[PDB]
Amino acid sequence: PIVMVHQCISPRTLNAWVKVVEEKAFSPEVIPMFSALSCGATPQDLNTMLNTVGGHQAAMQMLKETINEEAAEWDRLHPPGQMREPRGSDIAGTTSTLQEQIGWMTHNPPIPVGEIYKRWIILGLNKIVRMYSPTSILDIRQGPKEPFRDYVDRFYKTLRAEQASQEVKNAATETLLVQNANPDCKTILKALGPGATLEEMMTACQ
Amino acid sequence: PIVMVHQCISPRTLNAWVKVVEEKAFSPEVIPMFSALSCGATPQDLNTMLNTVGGHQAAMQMLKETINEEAAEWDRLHPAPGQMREPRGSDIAGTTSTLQEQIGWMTHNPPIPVGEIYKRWIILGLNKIVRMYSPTSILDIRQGPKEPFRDYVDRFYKTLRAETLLVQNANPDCKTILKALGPGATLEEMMTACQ
Amino acid sequence: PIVMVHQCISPRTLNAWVKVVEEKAFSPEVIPMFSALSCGATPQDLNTMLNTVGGHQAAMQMLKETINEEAAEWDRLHPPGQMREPRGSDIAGTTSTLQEQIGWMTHNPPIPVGEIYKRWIILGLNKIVRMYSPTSILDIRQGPKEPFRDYVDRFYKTLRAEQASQEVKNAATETLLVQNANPDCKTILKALGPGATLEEMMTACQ
Amino acid sequence: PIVMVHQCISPRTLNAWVKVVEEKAFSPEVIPMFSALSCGATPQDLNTMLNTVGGHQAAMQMLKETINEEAAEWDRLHPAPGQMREPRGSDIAGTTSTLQEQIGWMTHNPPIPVGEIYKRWIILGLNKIVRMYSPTSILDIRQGPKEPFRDYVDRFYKTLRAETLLVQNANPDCKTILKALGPGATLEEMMTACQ
Amino acid sequence: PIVMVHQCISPRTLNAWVKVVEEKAFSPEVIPMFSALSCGATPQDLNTMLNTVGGHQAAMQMLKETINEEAAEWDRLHPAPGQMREPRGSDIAGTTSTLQEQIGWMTHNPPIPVGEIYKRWIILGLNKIVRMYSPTSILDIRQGPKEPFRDYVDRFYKTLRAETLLVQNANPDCKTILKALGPGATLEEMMTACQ
Amino acid sequence: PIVMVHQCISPRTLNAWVKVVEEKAFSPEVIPMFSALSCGATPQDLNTMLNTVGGHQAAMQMLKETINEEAAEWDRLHPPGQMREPRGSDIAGTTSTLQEQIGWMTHNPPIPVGEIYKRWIILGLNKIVRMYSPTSILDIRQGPKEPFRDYVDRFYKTLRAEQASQEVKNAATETLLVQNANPDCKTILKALGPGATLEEMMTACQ
Ligand SMILES: CC(C)(C#Cc1ccc(-c2ccc(Cl)c3c(NS(C)(=O)=O)nn(CC(F)(F)F)c23)c([C@H](Cc2cc(F)cc(F)c2)NC(=O)Cn2nc(C(F)(F)F)c3c2C(F)(F)[C@@H]2C[C@H]32)n1)S(C)(=O)=O
Ligand SMILES: CC(C)(C#Cc1ccc(-c2ccc(Cl)c3c(NS(C)(=O)=O)nn(CC(F)(F)F)c23)c([C@H](Cc2cc(F)cc(F)c2)NC(=O)Cn2nc(C(F)(F)F)c3c2C(F)(F)[C@@H]2C[C@H]32)n1)S(C)(=O)=O
Ligand SMILES: CC(C)(C#Cc1ccc(-c2ccc(Cl)c3c(NS(C)(=O)=O)nn(CC(F)(F)F)c23)c([C@H](Cc2cc(F)cc(F)c2)NC(=O)Cn2nc(C(F)(F)F)c3c2C(F)(F)[C@@H]2C[C@H]32)n1)S(C)(=O)=O
Ligand SMILES: CC(C)(C#Cc1ccc(-c2ccc(Cl)c3c(NS(C)(=O)=O)nn(CC(F)(F)F)c23)c([C@H](Cc2cc(F)cc(F)c2)NC(=O)Cn2nc(C(F)(F)F)c3c2C(F)(F)[C@@H]2C[C@H]32)n1)S(C)(=O)=O
Ligand SMILES: CC(C)(C#Cc1ccc(-c2ccc(Cl)c3c(NS(C)(=O)=O)nn(CC(F)(F)F)c23)c([C@H](Cc2cc(F)cc(F)c2)NC(=O)Cn2nc(C(F)(F)F)c3c2C(F)(F)[C@@H]2C[C@H]32)n1)S(C)(=O)=O
Ligand SMILES: CC(C)(C#Cc1ccc(-c2ccc(Cl)c3c(NS(C)(=O)=O)nn(CC(F)(F)F)c23)c([C@H](Cc2cc(F)cc(F)c2)NC(=O)Cn2nc(C(F)(F)F)c3c2C(F)(F)[C@@H]2C[C@H]32)n1)S(C)(=O)=O
Repeated sequence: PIVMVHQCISPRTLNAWVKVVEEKAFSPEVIPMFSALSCGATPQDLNTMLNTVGGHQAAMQMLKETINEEAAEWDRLHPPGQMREPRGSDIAGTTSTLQEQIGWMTHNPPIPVGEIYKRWIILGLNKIVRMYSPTSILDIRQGPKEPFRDYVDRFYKTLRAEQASQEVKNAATETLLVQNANPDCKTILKALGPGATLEEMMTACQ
Repeated sequence: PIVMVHQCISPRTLNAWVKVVEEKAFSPEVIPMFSALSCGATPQDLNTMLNTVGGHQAAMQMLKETINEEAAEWDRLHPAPGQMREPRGSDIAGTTSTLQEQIGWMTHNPPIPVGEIYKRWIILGLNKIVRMYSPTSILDIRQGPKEPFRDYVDRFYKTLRAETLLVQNANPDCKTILKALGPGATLEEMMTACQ
Repeated sequence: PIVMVHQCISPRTLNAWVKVVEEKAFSPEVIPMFSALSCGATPQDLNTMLNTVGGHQAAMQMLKETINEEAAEWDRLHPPGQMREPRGSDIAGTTSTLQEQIGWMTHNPPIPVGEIYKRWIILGLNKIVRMYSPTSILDIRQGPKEPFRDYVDRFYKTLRAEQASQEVKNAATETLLVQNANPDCKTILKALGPGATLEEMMTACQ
Repeated sequence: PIVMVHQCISPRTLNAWVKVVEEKAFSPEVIPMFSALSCGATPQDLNTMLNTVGGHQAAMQMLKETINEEAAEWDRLHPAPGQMREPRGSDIAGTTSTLQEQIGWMTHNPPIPVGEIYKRWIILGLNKIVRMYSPTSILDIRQGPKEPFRDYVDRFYKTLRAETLLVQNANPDCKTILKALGPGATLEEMMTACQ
Repeated sequence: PIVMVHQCISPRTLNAWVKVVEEKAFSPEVIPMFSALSCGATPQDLNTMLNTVGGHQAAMQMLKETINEEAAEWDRLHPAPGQMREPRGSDIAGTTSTLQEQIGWMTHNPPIPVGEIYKRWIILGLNKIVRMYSPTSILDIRQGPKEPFRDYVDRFYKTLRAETLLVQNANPDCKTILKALGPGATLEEMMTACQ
Repeated sequence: PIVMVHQCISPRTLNAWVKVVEEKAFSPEVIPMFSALSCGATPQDLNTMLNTVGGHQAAMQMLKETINEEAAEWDRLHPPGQMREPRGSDIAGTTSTLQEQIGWMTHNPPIPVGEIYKRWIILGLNKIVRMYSPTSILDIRQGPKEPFRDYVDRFYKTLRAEQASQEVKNAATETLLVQNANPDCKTILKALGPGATLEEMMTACQ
């Protein structure tokens, strides 16, 4: 990473990333973990992290195709001894050296190729998280003997993995959460009506 | 975090927070653990920690609604090129502010401590979650007839933690001993007397 | 902690304290562990450590009442832009900010509120260690088939948890150790008489 | 390593490399792990890491023979008191050079990066080892009749990693779905279609 | 410890010492572990490490009595506002000295190294404990008739560690081989001969 | 160690050495582990590391006799307020203080007593690795149903533990490897003839 001087990847940062994917796969928390463990990363560090992912090579190829899509858009938007202009392949670290990546990231002003690449990767990880969610939000309904908290847990766990704006996800919640509570809770919830906080809803259905 | 220069979140700090929620859920010790592990945190760091919470998404939405309540109050109380702008509640929560803006606010002279402000909102929300997930009222904590007094007091204050009654809820044999001490006994004296 | 500048609690120091209490409860070694892990701690750090204690809330309330006792004694002894005088509640961190605690601890000369509070806590932990010792020293007697070393181990393990001066504890040893050895060892021990070292006693009864 | 001053190898860096070979042998992720854990390494550090590999001594001799091939090519391309001498291939590999000579080359103005050069030779050898120890050809990766498409693609690119065909090797039901998409489908579209 | 400025004891240094006593008790390797983990330690640090020893309180009282013996000898050999006072044995052991006094002695020009002095007393006591807890005399270590020579030598020097005889205590078949070598054989020659 | 100022042994370096010997004993990888974990070590650090070795006291006495041999050779070759000349016992740290060892190692120019001692120890460890190898190279022969890679693994594992020059070990390989392959592979190997790489041999016998 760049901390401005270049620094070696630490073994613990690398191991922390491998362990996250091993234990959580592509649960939504992989994205905050990747962003935090990739703080300051060069494109070379980013490629190291992705290359250490064990298995899940279908998702990694999907990630690659997302990167190629974003690099093509970068090239569309941005066609001796001096700083080169980075193309998409440079940002992805396929056609650029570490020395060039350091030069871009530490220049005044910088071309933050590490942050640009990280954005493309996170977009790819968002797609993977959506693709690998085992549930769809229309199928989350409160069981007749499921505590309301357990149902809300399942609801937002599913909604968390979908790829959409926060405002879009909130519309889905207003459309489905109370409506798919079980009969006894749904009537209590509708009696409270809109504007009830989730805290108030959970107290009323406990 | 900011320690003023910005530093990356530490991998151990990150893992420590995930592990605490994994192992203890929302027992009351999650609050001091969060406060200690979020020392110096930016709003981006704070959203990172909260986003790494596995499961418990009902609690996390409740936390989100507490943050929005506090952000709305911030906006009620606090409604140029190259100059520093005034943070809204959404800026403090990190939904409409960049990391550079957060660093700028947090390191300014004088600082707008958006990380500390957001952390206060989060801890208020965590307090609500700890209360919500406590399974028992203090009224229902009563010493069993064969329960050692120390175990009963352990359950009592563990329950109070998440929220004269100690004497009233003791079992008949110990209540008689405790009443004979007279009011004003220390807990150590009560525990010695009913040992 | 203060190391003079303030520094964040480290996750490992915090975890080390939680693990000590988890594994040892209120064995006497909790006190050296707490003192070492709380080196440089502010009252806020000290409250963080105590608040992370899992369970044992009876002891924690007893600790609280010891702190309130000491703070009341501090207040009895010690009734723009300048340094405030700390009351007992300030030292315990209930009515003081971290900024004020840093100010006291780094002042020239300092009001060492962290060390003062730590003293009150350790006094409280000493009480808890005494209260939670499962044995009393009068009940430690060498079995007819217990090796002398095992008996001495049990004797000093019990004496270690009692709350008393070192000179008082040494008086109890002179009163009880040889006297409560089993018949065969007690005669050998008395034959050596006083002034024998524990090394010499253990050789003579092995 | 050199970070320019020479530093001792870290015990965690050392253990991390031993553990990776212990747990994953020569799966393809050994290459990025070696490259990351050998950041800044001298040839002495690199020989230390390789000498700590437990077992797999056939692979290690193959690595040795790759290094000698590259060293011979270096000598083909690049054949005074107190002055700095020109490194041979054996000097870059650390068989005939001292640590002080390696430090001198690596820190000179301009530097002869013997650590980076040796690391390139080693990674070329590790690439050969990864290929040799892959048990399967991509031609033999075909979707089972009850195999979910995602599991098949997982095996496919895991196999390719160590080395239109994806469509041809899919099972009849999915191949029909994939052909109906027309050429040019993204992998995400193929995976959605055969989900 | 002092590294000169005073530093807090490290949590890992602390845990490393507790773990060593937990796992190996008072096998001889406890001595080098204590010496290494007490590098730079003040008398307060040294009392902290010793106070964290779990169990083994008979050994710890023996250690205490050794310290008092050495402290009495110190007082036999070495019997003003703002000035530095002369440390007694109790000051070196940390029973009558403050941390600031210990820091003052240890960092003075020239220093009174009370931490190193106390550490020598402690190691003398630990040596006594290692001897006391060794269960066997070297006279009772003899090679079994089916015991490989290497295992016997392992037991032999492990026993000597805690405290011609090697030849005399070997079994008849190996003793004959060793006598035929003649005196002056290295241990490697003896081990090769009786392999 | 010396990093030029003296520094305490780190607990993790020490634990890493103890764990290596615990898990690997005197497999050949003990030597690179010892050399890396002893980087910068004083003779006192080196004695600390060797003294923490659990068990294996026969090898440790053999190591001691190797050190005494090398120290005797050093003494043969190298018979107020100024720097003392180190004898072999000084280099081994038996008759020298840490202060003297620091003085030698940090002098201008240095007497690198830490590196000298480390050389003697590694020579001793080489002997121990050879002595404790459970196989001899003449006994490594490819089974009739052993994959060629498994046989080569066993061959070089055995050869790795022998104490000899690399050129000597390579002569043993040319003398024995193909010659002790099983009949079917040996004929394929001889058909390729000399100059075949091990990669080519392993492909031809797979
Ligand atoms: C080891 C080291 C020295 C290095 C490097 C290194 C250098 C560059 C690149 C790279 C980066 C971005 C793109 Cl977009 C492409 C590209 N896009 S392209 C031109 O259209 O094919 N190609 N490349 C290879 C390049 F540059 F060589 F051309 C890349 C990689 C990627 C990093 C990566 C890993 C990952 F998991 C997911 C990603 F999105 C990106 N790793 C690979 O690609 C390895 N891989 N191999 C194959 C296959 F076998 F099928 F072919 C497959 C992968 C895969 F990606 F995992 C995915 C399953 C398919 N690593 S290091 C620094 O890590 O120590
Ligand atoms: C990954 C990364 C790059 C980032 C970021 C990032 C950026 C901003 C915000 C955020 C912060 C504060 C508020 Cl108040 C809102 C808000 N309030 S609002 C406008 O009224 O909806 N919205 N946001 C999203 C924003 F900004 F996009 F709008 C936020 C988040 C939160 C952080 C957070 C996590 C948490 F657990 C509890 C919290 F209180 C806050 N995370 C999410 O919200 C994710 N999430 N998604 C849903 C879903 F919609 F599915 F139901 C749900 C959550 C949930 F919160 F967990 C809860 C279960 C419901 N993260 S990073 C820095 O972590 O690396
Ligand atoms: C989370 C965070 C932000 C903070 C803080 C924070 C701030 C202040 C204080 C505090 C400190 C000292 C005293 Cl004397 C009192 C006091 N004495 S009093 C006026 O006479 O009641 N009160 N306080 C609360 C105050 F200040 F709010 F008033 C305190 C605490 C204590 C710290 C503490 C924990 C502990 F284990 C043992 C201690 F001796 C002290 N924690 C609590 O008290 C929590 N607790 N709650 C209850 C109960 F539910 F029964 F009520 C019970 C406890 C308990 F102590 F554990 C014990 C079982 C009984 N923590 S942080 C920095 O940790 O991240
Ligand atoms: C311990 C320490 C102080 C050191 C050093 C040290 C110094 C130099 C070298 C070395 C480096 C490069 C080449 Cl190309 C040759 C070479 N090529 S050659 C002239 O044509 O034979 N020889 N050397 C030995 C040299 F220099 F002595 F000549 C080397 C090694 C290698 C490092 C290495 C390990 C590895 F796994 C794979 C590698 F590619 C390189 N280690 C060995 O070779 C050990 N080894 N032994 C044999 C045996 F002979 F038994 F079959 C075998 C190996 C083996 F390689 F593992 C492989 C299975 C065969 N280590 S340290 C710094 O680690 O602390
Ligand atoms: C907690 C903390 C704040 C502190 C401190 C603190 C301060 C001073 C001392 C101390 C040091 C040296 C000597 Cl010579 C004597 C002494 N010699 S004497 C006058 O002749 O009695 N006395 N002391 C106590 C003093 F100073 F108070 F007087 C000491 C101790 C010792 C440290 C120690 C532990 C150990 F294991 C072995 C040692 F050799 C020394 N610990 C104790 O003695 C505790 N202990 N208690 C008893 C009991 F009485 F129950 F039998 C027993 C012990 C025991 F030693 F373990 C042994 C089994 C017997 N610790 S901290 C810095 O650790 O955070
Ligand atoms: C604890 C501490 C403060 C210290 C120190 C300390 C100081 C010096 C020395 C030492 C160093 C080198 C030589 Cl050559 C001799 C020597 N050679 S000699 C004159 O011809 O006998 N003697 N010494 C002891 C000296 F100096 F005291 F004389 C040494 C040792 C050795 C270090 C060592 C350990 C090891 F494993 C292997 C080694 F090659 C060297 N440790 C011992 O020798 C302990 N030991 N004891 C016996 C026995 F019981 F049989 F006797 C046996 C050993 C043994 F070596 F393990 C081997 C099984 C036989 N340690 S510390 C810094 O570690 O914290």
